[PDB]
Amino acid sequence: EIVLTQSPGVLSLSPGERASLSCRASHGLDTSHLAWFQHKPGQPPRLLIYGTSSRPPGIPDRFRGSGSGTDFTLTITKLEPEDFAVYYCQNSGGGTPLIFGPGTKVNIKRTVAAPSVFIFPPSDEQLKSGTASVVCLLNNFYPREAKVQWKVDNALQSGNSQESVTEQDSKDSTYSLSSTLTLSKADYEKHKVYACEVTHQGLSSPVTKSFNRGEC
Amino acid sequence: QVRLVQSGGQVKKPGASVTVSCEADGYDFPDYYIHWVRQAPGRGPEWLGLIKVGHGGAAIYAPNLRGRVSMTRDIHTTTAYMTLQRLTLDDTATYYCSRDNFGTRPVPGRGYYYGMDVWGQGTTIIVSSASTKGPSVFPLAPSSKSTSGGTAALGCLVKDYFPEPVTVSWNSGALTSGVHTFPAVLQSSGLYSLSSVVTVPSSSLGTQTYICNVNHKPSNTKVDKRVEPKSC
Repeated sequence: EIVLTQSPGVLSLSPGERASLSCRASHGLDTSHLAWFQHKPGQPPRLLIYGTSSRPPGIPDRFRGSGSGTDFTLTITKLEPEDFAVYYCQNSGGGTPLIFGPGTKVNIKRTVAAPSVFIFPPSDEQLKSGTASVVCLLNNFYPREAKVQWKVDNALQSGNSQESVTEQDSKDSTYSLSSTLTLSKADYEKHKVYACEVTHQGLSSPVTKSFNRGEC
Repeated sequence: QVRLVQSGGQVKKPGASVTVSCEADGYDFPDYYIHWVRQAPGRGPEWLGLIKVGHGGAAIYAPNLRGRVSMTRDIHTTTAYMTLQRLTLDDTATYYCSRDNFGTRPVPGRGYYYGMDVWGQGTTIIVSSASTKGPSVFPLAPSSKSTSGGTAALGCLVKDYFPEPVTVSWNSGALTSGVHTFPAVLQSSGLYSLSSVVTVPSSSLGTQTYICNVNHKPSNTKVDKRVEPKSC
């Protein structure tokens, strides 16, 4: 089975800059059998390059494909706003299965921004349901990588939280993230301190936001 | 008007079967193979198989789904199909068809090339035991634990609905600055949940009303939830 690797994992660049994307194969490929695709979330993949270096009709010539053997490159000569997307190389034939590489995401570069962190207790209304949701909001930060830890009366929580992250903001190029801790009402009422500890490179040290159950 | 048009999205029970169609328009159907590809939440695209349209119509399948997938074409109706049986939760994904010369024909100026150049719009298949259910919308109230000096955060927790999607606005669309509506998560219960938040000036909490407008068309549920500061 062919294995494809893509580097960088992510690229962070400004509109107007050149992008160089790497695709390496575990065994040599015919140039006829290496393709590149663009993908944006929720939209069909788009063929950029086939046969290592050929553009299908309609593809702008700022997209250039090169390479041979085990080493392939997709160049974007000058990034346009629409080019911030995920790019996949693909072993496109002539046998099967056809393999997509792991992808390189090209993000909009901006300065590092620490998250503003907010914590929300469950509403009294929800507690009537028998379940308590505690929400931790990490707002307007960059880059996307962030760590959230939950502690309840200083016990680290495991398996009872879920995270969601926004796409890069159109105006300020930041991300936001939510982490939601789910507890039974019974467990929520048995404990006092609810803490969300956040680690991000914009912070000199991790930040903890907390509340005590029952306090205004 | 070269295009591939797929059938609509479907919710299916675990163990059921589903057939997705892919109708070809605007080109000579027998001149291109058809592939099926899917992309599941949080994963990259996965090739599932191809149909040898124009070369006898046999299918080749990827090993992961082999034994419970069937792919066929109908030359007369220029349509291709994928049928996936014994559906599991892990089959929840968007399914795409694509056309491809796949090295079969001598395209003038391009040769016996390989390249999936035209794609269908996608078909979302949700595999779930859940019944249609509207959300319970809870306030994420602004407090001191959600205030950054002159800024406060507030929101709505839109919990326990099925299937996707909900839409959320604030103050009937009049409030857009600082709004973040998060992608939904699938809970262990099988129901979806999301939050929508907004940052506003702390000083505005006593004078400006904040209402999240939530619409869940699948269950004919509409919610307009007022979010007010914590009672002190």
